[PDB]
Amino acid sequence: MKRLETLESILERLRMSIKKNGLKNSKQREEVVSVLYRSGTHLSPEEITHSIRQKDKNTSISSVYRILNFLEKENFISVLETSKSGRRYEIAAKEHHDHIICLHCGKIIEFADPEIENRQNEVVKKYQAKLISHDMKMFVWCKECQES
Amino acid sequence: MKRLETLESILERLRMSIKKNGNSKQREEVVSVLYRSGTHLSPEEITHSIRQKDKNTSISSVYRILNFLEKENFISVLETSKSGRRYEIAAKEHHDHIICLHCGKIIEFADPEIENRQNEVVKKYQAKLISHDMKMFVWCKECQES
Amino acid sequence: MKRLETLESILERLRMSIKKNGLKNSKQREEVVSVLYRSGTHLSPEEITHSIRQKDKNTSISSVYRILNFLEKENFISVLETSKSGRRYEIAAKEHHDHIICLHCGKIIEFADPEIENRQNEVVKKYQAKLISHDMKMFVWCKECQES
Amino acid sequence: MKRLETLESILERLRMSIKKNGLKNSKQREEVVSVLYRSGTHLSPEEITHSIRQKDKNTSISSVYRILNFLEKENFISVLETSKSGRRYEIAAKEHHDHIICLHCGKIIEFADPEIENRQNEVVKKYQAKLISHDMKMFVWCKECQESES
Ligand SMILES: [Zn+2]
Ligand SMILES: [Zn+2]
Ligand SMILES: [Zn+2]
Ligand SMILES: [Zn+2]
Ligand SMILES: [Zn+2]
Ligand SMILES: [Zn+2]
Ligand SMILES: [Zn+2]
Ligand SMILES: [Zn+2]
Ligand SMILES: [Zn+2]
Ligand SMILES: [Zn+2]
Ligand SMILES: [Zn+2]
Ligand SMILES: [Zn+2]
Repeated sequence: MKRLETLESILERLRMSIKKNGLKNSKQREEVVSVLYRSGTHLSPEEITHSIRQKDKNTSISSVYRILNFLEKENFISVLETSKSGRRYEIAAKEHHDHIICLHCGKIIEFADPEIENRQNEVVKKYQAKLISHDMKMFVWCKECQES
Repeated sequence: MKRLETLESILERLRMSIKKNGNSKQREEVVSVLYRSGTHLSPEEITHSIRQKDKNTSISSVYRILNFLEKENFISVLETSKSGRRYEIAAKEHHDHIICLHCGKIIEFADPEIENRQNEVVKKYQAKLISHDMKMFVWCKECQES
Repeated sequence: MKRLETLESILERLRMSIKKNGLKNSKQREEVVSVLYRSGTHLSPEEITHSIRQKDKNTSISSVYRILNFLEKENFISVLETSKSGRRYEIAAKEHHDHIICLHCGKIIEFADPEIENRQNEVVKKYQAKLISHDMKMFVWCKECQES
Repeated sequence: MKRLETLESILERLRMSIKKNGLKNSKQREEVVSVLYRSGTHLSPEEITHSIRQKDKNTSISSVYRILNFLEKENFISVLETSKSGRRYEIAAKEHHDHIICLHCGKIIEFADPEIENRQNEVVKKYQAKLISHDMKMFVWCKECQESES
């Protein structure tokens, strides 16, 4: 895996933010962040709650949302909207990429296409604008869901 | 002021839907407001327009309408942190959006080469492209000028 | 009072956001927004909680923290750091102002001095930078804590 | 690199503060101070760790945070916090200044404007209050980020 920051560094920043805000449940906040860091992959709140529940039965999805919102707000993690509410999360410390999203099964495929990246800048420059960031997702039926 | 469809045709279809699903007038007015508009409108502005003819209309009733219309594909939503939620008539040719991070200005575009390349890219995964959503966030020409 | 947005509009946006975040449907959460909106001061969570407990006597200050943290992330309210630990909150839909904060009593005085606002721009111009926003706090001993 | 005090003087005050607090001298803690003293910018804990690891590779960032927390609470260093730049640190032995921060590239520009400083005094005088301290940050698009690439 390629990450833009170390987990240790992320944890120290998290711990500082936690102390700063006087937040409780340091243990689970750290767990959620570590699960995403190690996965690289895009997980649903349900899959995250499932993941950390294995260690502590006290875990509720409501608590996880408070965690994911905290983590999202502090830019520790990134959120992907897959539906009207369907959402998935990944560690924020990854190289830029866009998303192919299978409507059927939910599979996420990362991509970064040089031609699209370049053309986007070209379009914007036609307006003498400066490209800061972009949000681009393609919704598909994946090859496996088509064979199904 | 182009559309893929006349307002009357859209309203025909609308009057169909409000029966299949179970204030047909106010729905039609909201659609009409958006159809006549050349911009993407917030719930607040839509409400304001409606209030001109129907004073004391609550924004909450407009939201309920917008949610139904969006659900049934009569209108589409553009949502960013900077600009909030804005709506437009669905009966327009496909386009994507540029949004200024500073002033919130929205610029519409549709680049044949980008659309083509998106199709080439998905073929690499032997997936079938159903739809996409593309937003570019920028500093616009006017915001950059001293 | 002067508000840049109606309470009903804010509440509709909140409800939209509740759904999108896939969160609970909360009266107390709308209650907190309402208290801050209607108030002409900057409130502590203790003050907000005292307001909330008029109806729900069992209300914990922890539930209030949880609400505040969500509203601030969604930009419905603004947080002012009065101390390393001290937090105060206000509705986001108010015209720009900066803060005078008494170190001894905690009194908050809003101000917007046209000269200060202009000088800030003049300063950034010296560096050929464009001013986007600013955060200015002045900590003082108010006239009443002085005389007393 | 205008400093209010020699590095050596600061490190001796540090030694005295360490003994007073019942702590143990460490070269690493002195190295954090020295890195910051030597720096012409504002450094993140990560960057400080990078520098320290040039001499001791197996240094942990948790140890640097602990050091930073002590140094800052005892006023050997100052911290600047923004969402955009996160927490960044500098040696405390510098003339008073406020901060400009670029929202795009995170660059920090220091400034000290006598007229602004005087105007703040005038303003609090309007309320018959006594100014004690202030925190002033301006967020900008800096000159370099505004440059067109076309
Ligand atoms: Zn991209
Ligand atoms: Zn699939
Ligand atoms: Zn991703
Ligand atoms: Zn497109
Ligand atoms: Zn603009
Ligand atoms: Zn549009
Ligand atoms: Zn101001
Ligand atoms: Zn006072
Ligand atoms: Zn205020
Ligand atoms: Zn100053
Ligand atoms: Zn910059
Ligand atoms: Zn500084």
